Amino acid sequence: NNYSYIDPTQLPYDHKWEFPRNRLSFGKTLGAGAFGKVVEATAQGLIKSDAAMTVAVKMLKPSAHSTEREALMSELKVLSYLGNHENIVNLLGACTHGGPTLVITEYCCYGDLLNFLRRKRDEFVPDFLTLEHLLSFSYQVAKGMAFLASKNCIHRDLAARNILLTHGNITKICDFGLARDIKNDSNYVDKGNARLPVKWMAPESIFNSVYTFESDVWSYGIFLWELFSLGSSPYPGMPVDSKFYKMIKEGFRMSSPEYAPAEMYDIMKTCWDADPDKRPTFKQIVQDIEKQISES
Ligand SMILES: Cn1cc(-c2cc3c(N4CCN(c5ncc([C@@](C)(N)c6ccc(F)cc6)cn5)CC4)ncnn3c2)cn1
Repeated sequence: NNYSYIDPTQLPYDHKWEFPRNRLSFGKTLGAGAFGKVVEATAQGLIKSDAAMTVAVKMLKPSAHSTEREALMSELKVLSYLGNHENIVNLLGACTHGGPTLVITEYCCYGDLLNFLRRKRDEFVPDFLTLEHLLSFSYQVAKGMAFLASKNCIHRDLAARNILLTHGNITKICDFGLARDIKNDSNYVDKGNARLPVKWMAPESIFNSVYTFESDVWSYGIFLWELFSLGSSPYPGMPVDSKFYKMIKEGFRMSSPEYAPAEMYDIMKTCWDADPDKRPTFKQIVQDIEKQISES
């Protein structure tokens, strides 16, 4: 074993990220859960010494178990190893002393795509949301995940609620709390006992707790359905129950959403192949959508 995969979570925290927490002023809460929250904040002198900048800050509550603190640090280390990409919510800094650990990321001023699509739903036509916008969002998300996959990382919670929108109609993948580097094993088996995004999950993830590059692609197919339905909930009217799992196992798939081009529903159908090996890669999806964009 003289050659090994470098586990990014085993690498030392790089203090190049460190930022004084008293230069942050917290604002509105952007998301919250049992373990912690993400808040809007002003960062004084973060990039330029004399300028204030709006950021998002991720934090655990003081009651958070030791397991949660290490997990937030592991997320920080994954983001540090991944590096910058246009289509992810990038790491900007961290506060690792003087209080609870804070992870400072880019702030996306339009919020999550799911809520955005639901707002623009009434005024959509194929500042009006158009089909060109939807194709762009599909392309940008595929580019972001191709980047993640090229770094041997899986996200494991891809969904329109975890895609954010910023200036210039740029979409960024967010929430890397469950992202894993799967270099060594080519998959990840989840040993946890958390609430899971069942309607976005590949059947092998539901039934065998197996997560792979191919299960991220399944979720991307679901995301496309959210996108071209302008934010409808997946499997409308179907609760998550015995019948849901049975139908998924037997091959039931959502039909084409109202505004999806035939070539985009073709992508979703392949993303939802019961055989993971028959699903496209994100690199293939990027190329496919690139062709569709250039044909207007
Ligand atoms: C109305 N509006 C909204 C935005 C907006 C929203 C974000 C954003 N997000 C916020 C949501 N997210 C998020 N919420 C909760 C968790 C937790 C609960 N699971 C969690 C928290 C801390 C922790 F230690 C462990 C888990 C995780 N993540 C992140 C993405 N990031 C950037 N800009 N931005 C801009 C803009 N207008």
